Amino acid sequence: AISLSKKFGGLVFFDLNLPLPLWRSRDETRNLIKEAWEQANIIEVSRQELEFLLDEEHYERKRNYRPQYFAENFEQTKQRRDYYHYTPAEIAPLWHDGLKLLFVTDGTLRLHYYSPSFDGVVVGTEDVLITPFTCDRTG
Amino acid sequence: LSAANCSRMGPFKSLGPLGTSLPIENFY
Amino acid sequence: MVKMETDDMGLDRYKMFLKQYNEWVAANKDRLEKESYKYDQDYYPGRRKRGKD
Repeated sequence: AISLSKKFGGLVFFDLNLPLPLWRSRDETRNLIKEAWEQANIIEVSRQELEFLLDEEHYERKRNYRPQYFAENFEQTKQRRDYYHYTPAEIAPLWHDGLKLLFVTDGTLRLHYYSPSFDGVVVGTEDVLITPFTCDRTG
Repeated sequence: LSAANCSRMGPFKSLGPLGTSLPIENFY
Repeated sequence: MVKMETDDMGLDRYKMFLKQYNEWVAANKDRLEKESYKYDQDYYPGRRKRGKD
């Protein structure tokens, strides 16, 4: 099916959505999903999925760095949640020539986008507490 | 006092031991 | 007493110490940097210079 679509002008979107068996190793998964990734033009991955693929522990250590004596920016003076933007070099282990766009999502809170020539983040929000008795995040 | 309280505002942009003194004959 | 002349001074004892120290540095320069990193996270004045420093 992928091949037939490309013949007729199609563009392929791989929304990963990893299943339970595939969360065991980074190595077993990278191999199983490889052919699909390289035949894909637009890809969506979650924040937890992207880190799983590359250096998950390294990212975890980073978010728990609290500076010892003085803060380096006024931002670190304020104790707020982390919203790291992954630099383009970090994602280079996973780029290929036919990738037009890559989206990494952190809930509805942040959406990061990566393109062959540009990068960035779109700010968002979430208010599940406005309706406390009818809230489900399922879809 | 900690980091939450103090911050670095500005990013912006021959020497050694000469010796030890010798005691003195003329103390006065 | 000041002799402006030179070459007659023998700090033999100091010189021997100087050679002695030179060996010491060689042996533990590396150990000493690794130890700093482990016990001291960020440089503040008064702590071992490391790296680009």
